[PDB]
Amino acid sequence: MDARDIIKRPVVTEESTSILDDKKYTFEVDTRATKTQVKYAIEEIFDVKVAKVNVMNYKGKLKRMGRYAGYTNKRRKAIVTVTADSKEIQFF
Amino acid sequence: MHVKKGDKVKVITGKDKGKSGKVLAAFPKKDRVLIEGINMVKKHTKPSNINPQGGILNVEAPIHVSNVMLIDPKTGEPTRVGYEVKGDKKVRVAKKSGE
Amino acid sequence: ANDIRDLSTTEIQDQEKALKEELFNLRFQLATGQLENTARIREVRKAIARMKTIVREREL
Amino acid sequence: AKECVITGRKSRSGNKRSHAMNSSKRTWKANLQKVRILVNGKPKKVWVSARALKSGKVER
RNA sequence: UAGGAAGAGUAGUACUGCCCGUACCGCAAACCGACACAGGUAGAUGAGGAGAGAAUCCUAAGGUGAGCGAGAGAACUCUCGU
RNA sequence: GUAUGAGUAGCGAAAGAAGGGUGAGAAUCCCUUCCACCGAAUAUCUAAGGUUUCCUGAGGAAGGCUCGUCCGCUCAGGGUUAGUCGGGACCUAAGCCGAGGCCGAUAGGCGUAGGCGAUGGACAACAGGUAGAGAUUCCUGUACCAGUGCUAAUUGUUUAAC
RNA sequence: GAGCUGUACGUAAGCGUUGAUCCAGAGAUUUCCGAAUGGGGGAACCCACUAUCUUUAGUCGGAUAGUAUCCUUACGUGAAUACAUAGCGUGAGGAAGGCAGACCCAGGGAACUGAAACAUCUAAGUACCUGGAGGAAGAGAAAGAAAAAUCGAUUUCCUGAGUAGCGGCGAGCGAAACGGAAAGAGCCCAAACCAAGAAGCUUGCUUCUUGGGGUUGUAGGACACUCUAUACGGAGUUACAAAAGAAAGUUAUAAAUGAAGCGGUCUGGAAAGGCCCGCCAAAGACGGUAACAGCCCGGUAGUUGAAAUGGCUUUCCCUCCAGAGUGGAUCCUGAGUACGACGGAACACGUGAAAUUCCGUCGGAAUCCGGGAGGACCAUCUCCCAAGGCUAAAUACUCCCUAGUGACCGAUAGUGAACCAGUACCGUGAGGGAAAGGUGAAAAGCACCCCGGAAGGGGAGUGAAACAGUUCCUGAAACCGUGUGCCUA
Ligand SMILES: [Mg+2]
Ligand SMILES: [Mg+2]
Ligand SMILES: [Mg+2]
Ligand SMILES: [Mg+2]
Ligand SMILES: [Mg+2]
Ligand SMILES: [Mg+2]
Ligand SMILES: [Mg+2]
Ligand SMILES: [Mg+2]
Ligand SMILES: [Mg+2]
Ligand SMILES: [Mg+2]
Ligand SMILES: [Mg+2]
Ligand SMILES: [Mg+2]
Ligand SMILES: [Mg+2]
Ligand SMILES: [Mg+2]
Ligand SMILES: [Mg+2]
Ligand SMILES: [Mg+2]
Ligand SMILES: [Mg+2]
Ligand SMILES: [Mg+2]
Ligand SMILES: [Mg+2]
Ligand SMILES: [Mg+2]
Ligand SMILES: [Mg+2]
Ligand SMILES: [Mg+2]
Ligand SMILES: [Mg+2]
Ligand SMILES: [Mg+2]
Ligand SMILES: [Mg+2]
Ligand SMILES: [Mg+2]
Ligand SMILES: [Mg+2]
Ligand SMILES: [Mg+2]
Ligand SMILES: [Mg+2]
Ligand SMILES: [Mg+2]
Ligand SMILES: [Mg+2]
Ligand SMILES: [Mg+2]
Ligand SMILES: [Mg+2]
Ligand SMILES: [Mg+2]
Ligand SMILES: [Mg+2]
Ligand SMILES: [Mg+2]
Ligand SMILES: [Mg+2]
Ligand SMILES: [Mg+2]
Ligand SMILES: [Mg+2]
Ligand SMILES: [Mg+2]
Ligand SMILES: [Mg+2]
Ligand SMILES: [Mg+2]
Ligand SMILES: [Mg+2]
Ligand SMILES: [Mg+2]
Ligand SMILES: [Mg+2]
Ligand SMILES: [Mg+2]
Ligand SMILES: [Mg+2]
Ligand SMILES: [Mg+2]
Ligand SMILES: [Mg+2]
Ligand SMILES: [Mg+2]
Ligand SMILES: [Mg+2]
Ligand SMILES: [Mg+2]
Ligand SMILES: [Mg+2]
Ligand SMILES: [Mg+2]
Ligand SMILES: [Mg+2]
Ligand SMILES: [Mg+2]
Ligand SMILES: [Mg+2]
Repeated sequence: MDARDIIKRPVVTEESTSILDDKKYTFEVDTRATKTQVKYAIEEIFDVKVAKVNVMNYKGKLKRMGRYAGYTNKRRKAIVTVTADSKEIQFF
Repeated sequence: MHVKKGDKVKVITGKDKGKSGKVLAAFPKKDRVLIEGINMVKKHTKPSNINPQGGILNVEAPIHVSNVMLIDPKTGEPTRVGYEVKGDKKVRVAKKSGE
Repeated sequence: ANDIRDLSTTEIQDQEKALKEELFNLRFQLATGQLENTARIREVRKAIARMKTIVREREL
Repeated sequence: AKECVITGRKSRSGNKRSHAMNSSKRTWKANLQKVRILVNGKPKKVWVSARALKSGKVER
């Protein structure tokens, strides 16, 4: 389902960059995409060969700015590891 | 607003009454006009990226539109303004039969 | 907007696909931190919306 | 549903006076009997009051 | 058994396997008691000496020194010992 | 809103001491040594419940019955990885809903087929590593369960393998 | 017609006279839940089946469309059971839910309270629950009102009148007609009779359908004849039959134009104020602008304007149409109903001398030489034709939109809520439910120096004012302090 709309954006942080050399790439995906839609979307976009996908769901944190208490957005994070014989992704 | 950016202006009332200047900006959302050399203020600004030395800054402040009359382009007097259809667009015509 | 209506309703979808790739690249660069012209995102989104609306009007 | 299918008699409400006129609520019910008649084109068991069977009907 | 039947298992290889929970407290300062409250909270494991024992005293692995103090050592009140 | 009682009652079971450090400031924060308490628990897991309280870098107005350089407090960034663990795509108990149906001023009550519903039944993974935060999930080594295609022989074809 | 990317400062990056932002009409898109409708469910979640297409070497995956239940109606199948019915399947129409805490019609229906106690009575057919609607609803074209004479459908208002009456004749309840007004409007069926079909063949008949006729009380109609008209004329989607299409005008939803003082001078931080002079006015409404403005600004009176969509009014188009007289021999004019007994209710009317209307249960007429009513009932007279249906206006209310008004409030007032209010907080839940407005004309919101870790101060500066410094106009009393004139062991 229009692969570019179920892969949102890369996750850039120390935790992600540390594993980035293990051929593991961290992405933001839709809250409805499944483990296999993500795999086929990645293979369609970046032209790689995916080996595994792991997903996890994050709640929304509770912030405030004085009298205005609300919730941050809801996240679904996917770690994609590619096979040994496949070109990498940049992020940079 | 009867005054737009780039026009010439004679101030009518206020502490700076009786002088002239050129409009530098207009704020139609709140009926304000900024005219060069009129209503100067002294801002006590801390040093920052803009104006690294800080210090007192001497800059203009907006004034109300009603305190402003548009000077007659040909003769040089403040005048009320009227609209006429010249060609296919509305132009501004003074009360001395001008533009 | 009127530059679209003379296209033969088949290259318009090619334009939509190219725009989608460009938009994905723009979000990618913004998330990484290499995007300086952030004003292009809104423009690309509105162009996609324009093309989709014209196509839908084409079929009534 | 407990009503005659020909006329439409059903239960109604009223008072139950006594000597000394102490009022109290009660109800009057129709003399509905369950009989078999041709309702539309077929035989069927329905509620029919004894007054609708007084003269002229299908069965019972 | 009734039924379905021209494909079937065998061996070797490579590949496929979805959604939800997963942090932290959990005899507790994070749960139920308005409180950083001497109360209440299901289950699994639960060592050594002496011992019948999960009693009792002292300890192991492990965990704690309790979110007001110091100094005097009166009456009286409370908990203890002759 | 502000007094009096009044700088009064209280500060919620318990053993701490000294030497270094940090800092504007230390009985109260960090480190070391000695001492002491629990030990069928005041130890280790794990359900319910809570819902970010978890980790890191800064902070000291308010909260903490004192102090605070500290914190379950304030600010900003992070952190939860499953074919095999617990639950669905498996099953049913009490109970609940219930096409037609029976009953009833209206509203509705009861109930058959059928279906939901664990606190129970069935079902394939183990041992180590992980110096900021996850581990039967990630990584290493060795496995198992269901299925699919590709090769190579075998067999069977409507008295009919399977 | 020159700025714009909301509140919201801000930085960043951009777009605009090739006409952006903005305003109005018409379109397109419209995740998930919710009647929720493919099955399930603890709300926004889980799991599918059937066809087509799609990617992979294949499993795995994706897109599109359909799939709830009931009522009505067609077609096909089809049990005990032989024909057949029930049941089953497919197709086509309709419903379901909400709410404006208002108004109104129906089903069911209290108690506290008053009677100085209480039971008949009152409160009261009120509160409330349920159903059905409509922009209004209900009622409505005499089986009427009334009396020496007449009126001519209904509804609402003023009087009648706190009258006549009802009433443990207690507390209390309490009409209607005439009279005066607002508004006005009348119609369609059933039955005799005629024409066609099929059927029970109750068998030379009847009995259903269709069309025509005809609807009234001086009785009318069917039936017979004298007349005319088959569009000459008439009517219509608000009743009287029903569905569309154009032209014109007006109006509602954006807007355009629009007169006359920079007049002089004084105080002032600033003039709209004081004094001395001018002008406009179909415009001296309102608001803003550095203090009080007809002549500074948005505007006001007046005159204009609508591409698009909706409302309204005419006209065309379209559609549909028989109405008079005379005899009335013979036939028709709403049946298990009208009434009556028993038990209740509604009528102002509590069973009473109780007429009138309605419900439950029994009995049960006449039908034009007929029937009802005129407050028991009989006779005479007068008025009127029930047991079928429809109908605008005058009337009630306001969740809303536009334009205004007030001897209405002014932050403990006025809505609970002038501010992120049905929020925070409280409760398992239904539910209860706050506090909180004001710097300044303009942020010009205190550069710089000094004490301090900071907060906070003292200068300096801005400002008319800083004793206006972010609860910031004014700043009372309680309450807490510092200094001192007189007195006090
Ligand atoms: Mg998971
Ligand atoms: Mg009563
Ligand atoms: Mg623990
Ligand atoms: Mg507590
Ligand atoms: Mg404590
Ligand atoms: Mg405790
Ligand atoms: Mg022993
Ligand atoms: Mg022991
Ligand atoms: Mg130890
Ligand atoms: Mg201590
Ligand atoms: Mg005392
Ligand atoms: Mg004490
Ligand atoms: Mg303590
Ligand atoms: Mg120490
Ligand atoms: Mg011990
Ligand atoms: Mg013990
Ligand atoms: Mg939990
Ligand atoms: Mg809690
Ligand atoms: Mg927190
Ligand atoms: Mg911590
Ligand atoms: Mg502190
Ligand atoms: Mg403290
Ligand atoms: Mg914290
Ligand atoms: Mg594994
Ligand atoms: Mg599992
Ligand atoms: Mg399981
Ligand atoms: Mg049912
Ligand atoms: Mg049931
Ligand atoms: Mg069952
Ligand atoms: Mg189950
Ligand atoms: Mg279980
Ligand atoms: Mg298992
Ligand atoms: Mg941990
Ligand atoms: Mg492990
Ligand atoms: Mg409805
Ligand atoms: Mg009583
Ligand atoms: Mg009583
Ligand atoms: Mg209702
Ligand atoms: Mg009506
Ligand atoms: Mg009454
Ligand atoms: Mg003017
Ligand atoms: Mg003057
Ligand atoms: Mg003033
Ligand atoms: Mg009676
Ligand atoms: Mg009766
Ligand atoms: Mg009579
Ligand atoms: Mg009378
Ligand atoms: Mg009489
Ligand atoms: Mg009616
Ligand atoms: Mg006030
Ligand atoms: Mg108030
Ligand atoms: Mg709560
Ligand atoms: Mg102000
Ligand atoms: Mg300071
Ligand atoms: Mg003052
Ligand atoms: Mg003021
Ligand atoms: Mg005072």
